Amino acid sequence: GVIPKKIWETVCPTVEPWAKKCSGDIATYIKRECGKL
Amino acid sequence: WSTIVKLTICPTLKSMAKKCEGSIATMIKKKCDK
Repeated sequence: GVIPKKIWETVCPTVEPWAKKCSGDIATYIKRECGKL
Repeated sequence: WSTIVKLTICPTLKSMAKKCEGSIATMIKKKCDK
């Protein structure tokens, strides 16, 4: 269910464009995962 | 995109897509699956 640190690092670039061009709780979450690394 | 990584992140990405800007939701789904 949960996503680990390793995966968050991997996804970083792919998720990036969508993340900033988005909002809500989930957008904020993913942002935190990649950023805080 | 991946076998493992795809399935892992994608569910989260869909939740994000619900309230994204412009029409980013489309892009999310395109890469991902359900």
